[PDB]
Amino acid sequence: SSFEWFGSNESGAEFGSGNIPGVEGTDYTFPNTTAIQILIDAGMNIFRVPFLMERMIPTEMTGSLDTAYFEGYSEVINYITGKGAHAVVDPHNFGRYYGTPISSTSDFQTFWSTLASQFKSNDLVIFDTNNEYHDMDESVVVALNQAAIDGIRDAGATTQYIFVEGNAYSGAWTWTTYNTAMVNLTDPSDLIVYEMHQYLDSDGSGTSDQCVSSTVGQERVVDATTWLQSNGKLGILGEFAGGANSVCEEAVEGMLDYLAENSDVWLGASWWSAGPWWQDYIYSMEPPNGIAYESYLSILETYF
Ligand SMILES: *[C@@H]1O[C@H](CO)[C@@H](O[C@@H]2O[C@H](CO)[C@@H](O)[C@H](O)[C@H]2NC(C)=O)[C@H](O)[C@H]1NC(C)=O
Ligand SMILES: OC[C@H]1O[C@@H](O[C@H]2[C@H](O)[C@@H](O)[C@H](O)O[C@@H]2CO)[C@H](O)[C@@H](O)[C@@H]1O
Ligand SMILES: OC[C@H]1O[C@@H](O[C@H]2[C@H](O)[C@@H](O)[C@H](O)O[C@@H]2CO)[C@H](O)[C@@H](O)[C@@H]1O
Repeated sequence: SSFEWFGSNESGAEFGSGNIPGVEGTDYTFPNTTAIQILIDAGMNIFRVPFLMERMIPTEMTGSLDTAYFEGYSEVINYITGKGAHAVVDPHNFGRYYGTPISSTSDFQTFWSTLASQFKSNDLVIFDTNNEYHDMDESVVVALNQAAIDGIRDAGATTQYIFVEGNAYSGAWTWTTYNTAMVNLTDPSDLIVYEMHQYLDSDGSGTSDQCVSSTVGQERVVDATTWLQSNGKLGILGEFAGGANSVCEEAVEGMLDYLAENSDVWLGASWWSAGPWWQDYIYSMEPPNGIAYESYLSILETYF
């Protein structure tokens, strides 16, 4: 009841990015609908599913779908929506295609029309333009988000929310520093949500189980919250995590507390990450015994 959406990322289909196309069961896998079902049972209602653009539409952004990869991916998506939860389709590509930064709004628009055409009637799907643009020109990033919106709506997918992401890994703490221009995005359906990510280790990389302090999360979302409220925009924390210790748990709690106090603009949050190949990853939300499952799931359920 704190937020409209609260759930988790479901990783695996984006693994082994060095091997394109790669081999299912070896370089990558698709998420496990049984574990997902466990998390739905815990009360989560949104699941973000990363995938690789190059595996979904090989060779050129304007090309055809890879039927095998698309069918494995859409099985998970349609499992999530068939249970009533929102499913975020996430090209997990950092603004790049075969390593080169994306610089064609028309090719990107075509990619998004091809992809969104396959989910056009599913009002539980959420489209994510791209995961964590970075080290690119801001005008190109804004232009690519606009082109993604254009392709999604032109394909007849007009009822779905679209999660836009900014430059600088779409970090919340740096949002007003690099991504103010993102205010100028439009959508014929008026369903734009600004997705930001926030980790609590010193550099915000989310690669350590140690946080800066028990208060760093809230501190790192203040300015983004003010920006959302000032410009009449909506936001979602598409990625966040903390280590299995008291300081990190208090910092996550304080951050989520601040967001819930500002739920007029903050539509929810999604933990990074669940999925079947994480093993003892420091942030694993995957049942039955991921580190974050055991240390954090009960904490997150308090916001459900
Ligand atoms: C997908 O997730 C399910 C649920 O966690 C896995 O099933 C468990 O598998 C273990 C194997 O030792 C069984 O002992 C448990 O009883 C199962 N739990 C439940 C609740 O079903 C399943 O193995 C996973 N599949 C893949 C491909 O990883
Ligand atoms: O952990 C092994 C696994 O890592 C995958 O990359 C991870 C990365 O380790 C993590 O720091 C980041 O948050 O997520 C990415 C995947 O989204 C890698 O793709 C796999 O090949 C590897 O097995
Ligand atoms: O936000 C997760 C993201 O972190 C990336 O590291 C960034 C960091 O986010 C940013 O605050 C800092 O200024 O730059 C570093 C890069 O050196 C990381 O590269 C990603 O894998 C990760 O998804």
